[PDB]
Amino acid sequence: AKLETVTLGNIGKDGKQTLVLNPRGVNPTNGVASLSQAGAVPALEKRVTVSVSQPSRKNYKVQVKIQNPTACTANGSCDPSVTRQAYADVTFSFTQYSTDEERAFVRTELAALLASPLLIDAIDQLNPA
Amino acid sequence: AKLETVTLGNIGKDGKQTLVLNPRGVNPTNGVASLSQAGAVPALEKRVTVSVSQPSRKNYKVQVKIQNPTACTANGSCDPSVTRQAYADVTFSFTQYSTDEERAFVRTELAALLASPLLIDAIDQLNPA
Amino acid sequence: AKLETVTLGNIGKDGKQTLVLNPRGVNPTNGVASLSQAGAVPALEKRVTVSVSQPSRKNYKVQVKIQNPTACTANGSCDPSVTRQAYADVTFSFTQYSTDEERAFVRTELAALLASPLLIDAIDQLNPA
Amino acid sequence: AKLETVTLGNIGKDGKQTLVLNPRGVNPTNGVASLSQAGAVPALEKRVTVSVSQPSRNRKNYKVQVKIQNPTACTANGSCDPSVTRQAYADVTFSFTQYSTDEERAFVRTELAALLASPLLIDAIDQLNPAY
Amino acid sequence: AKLETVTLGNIGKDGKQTLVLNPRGVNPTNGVASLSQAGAVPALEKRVTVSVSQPSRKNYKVQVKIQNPTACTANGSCDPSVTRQAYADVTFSFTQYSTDEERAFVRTELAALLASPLLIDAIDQLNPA
Amino acid sequence: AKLETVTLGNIGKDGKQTLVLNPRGVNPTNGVASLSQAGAVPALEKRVTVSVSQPSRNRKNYKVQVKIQNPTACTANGSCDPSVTRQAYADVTFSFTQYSTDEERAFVRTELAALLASPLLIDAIDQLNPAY
Repeated sequence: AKLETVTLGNIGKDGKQTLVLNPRGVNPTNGVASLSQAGAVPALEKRVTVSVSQPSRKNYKVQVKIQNPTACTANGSCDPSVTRQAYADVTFSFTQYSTDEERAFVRTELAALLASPLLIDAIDQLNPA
Repeated sequence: AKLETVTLGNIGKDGKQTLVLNPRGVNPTNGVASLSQAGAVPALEKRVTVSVSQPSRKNYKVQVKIQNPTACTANGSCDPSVTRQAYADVTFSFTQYSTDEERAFVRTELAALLASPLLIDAIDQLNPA
Repeated sequence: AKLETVTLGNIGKDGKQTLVLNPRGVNPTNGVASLSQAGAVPALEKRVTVSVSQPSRKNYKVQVKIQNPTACTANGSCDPSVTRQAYADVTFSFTQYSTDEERAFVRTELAALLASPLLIDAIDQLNPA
Repeated sequence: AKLETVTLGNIGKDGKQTLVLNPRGVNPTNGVASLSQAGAVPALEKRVTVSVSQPSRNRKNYKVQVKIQNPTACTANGSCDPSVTRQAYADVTFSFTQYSTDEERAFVRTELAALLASPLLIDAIDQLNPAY
Repeated sequence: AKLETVTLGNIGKDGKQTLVLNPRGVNPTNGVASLSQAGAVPALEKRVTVSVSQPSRKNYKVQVKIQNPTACTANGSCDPSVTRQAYADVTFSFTQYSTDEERAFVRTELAALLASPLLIDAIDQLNPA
Repeated sequence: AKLETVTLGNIGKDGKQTLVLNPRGVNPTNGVASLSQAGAVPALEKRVTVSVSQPSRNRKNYKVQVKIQNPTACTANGSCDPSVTRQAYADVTFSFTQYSTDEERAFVRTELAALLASPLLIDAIDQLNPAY
């Protein structure tokens, strides 16, 4: 669709957060759209980069990269810097004949594991299975 | 945590689906756990493979691969075969000092985009941004 | 005992089946008896091969192999062919001093697990433990 | 399924026995689950080890493999703690091609679960008489 | 048993401490379970690793390793680092015929020396005997 | 401190036991102290060997190392003097960097002295159940 201010709601371990993402245009060299938090220091922005790569491999590759840096202001300078860069990547794939449901069943599945008690115990605490 | 029957609920484009995933043991050669649908043809099972790779790169890599094949029974044989293999991949990353929140804020974020009107228009229909 | 038409009754996931096995003589090169279904295409017969190997290792090895092929007629040809070959193997073992009970307690045990809710969930659906 | 206390009932040549098997966790190095009798001497326990080996780059076939194992204790010896004299193994290694349907499996289970009670094997195991 | 939040109570030289250890899954390559403090910097976590190695040597080896790092923040940097790594190891052993009591008498013994006035004078102050 | 009769109390799975350990001198070749039960057959004694190894030119870390050892006596045999059948060892090898404070040590002692009584180990030692 058209890039708009995605108001991601109810995020965070407690589930009471917000995250607005202003659009940031489509980098035309690789078709990678981008979003970003309104945080007005553009090396400390929660970035989100969606994209779709049409067959050139014969498979659509919806690829959502998000990226959350953390700012460690304290001691010795004034402008905060980037200490930890907590990436996160999602690279779907779909054969040319992938129906409408066989896709929206991989989306909501991966959108349901990431809230199931198997992953919030395998990401929020890095406990393996 | 411990692998159990993850009863992923309310999936699918319409939002009225279920998907139970019986545990399938931890492949010890690479620490990759696995889940699978109760669908009793084990080349037609909706597979899900979580894993966590401790620092050996100095970054934890929670990597959730899911995989949904589709079965095209009709014409000419009896046992259905695998026609389309609609993959989906998620490879997080976290620096050794990644706090508890800086992780559970990348999980629920990626678990909220995949339900936001930006991706269900960029996956369910492959419309780019 | 003497090979006879073993009328295996109440088989199958539903428990309402029959399976008659006509004797098929004792292959003398290795003492391996054999049974077989009355299905009159002798490359599509549910085979069963019992045997006992006296000490030559100092341990009796009762070894029951059964074997169920499936016939996929719809092909392009007339005579059905063997597509899947669903083996199954049982190799007991008993020390020379194995009493009468210490054997008939390994038989009926293995004959009770294969009907317990631990295996008909670990064979009929390949769910591991 | 989930490992639980499998209360195997009606076992033994006479058919009047019980055998409870407490779960014993999944050895993670090879995915081999394990059960065991409540017999509280852990070198004299009737062990049972189920497992399922998913297709890897060595074979494309599921291998449900149930090993059971019954040792016998010969106390009267000269010592106090009983020892393991005879180790009456028993092995079951199924196999199923990737396309093995639900019935083509539960028909190999209950078959092998019906021979082991048919008058052909309880005369070829309980007495080691071969087939003749 | 099943890994759970072990709430180790009444620890420390004064005896008024707590230490909760969230489970951290069973590393399947070597069967070594793991616990960890809720301290949300996963290179500064009080780790505890239990394990049991079945006969492959003919002796069970219950092996409990615990490990307490200390964080020296004041440095010149922002993210604290690991200065001292105060290990501690316990490797039991038991012959295949080890009864139930002959084990729970080595546990509680070693669990009673470590509180007797012989060791809290040979660990808390490194005074030899 | 000084080796004395350590009267370890409230031991055993039931928690109602005693175990007195008379001192047994410091083997000077390696600085390994030793204790022992008053059981007056000195190949059937519950041994306990503490030691501290100061930093040498092989490692810069104190290594408090407590080995205990409980043999069991199987009299009934054919002979008169009981013999050693099972040798149920147990080992504890701490470690501490030269700058290890007083608390960072007495917090590893009482921790390891609290796990060995927590419901995670008395289910992973008294029954050898691994963690699952």
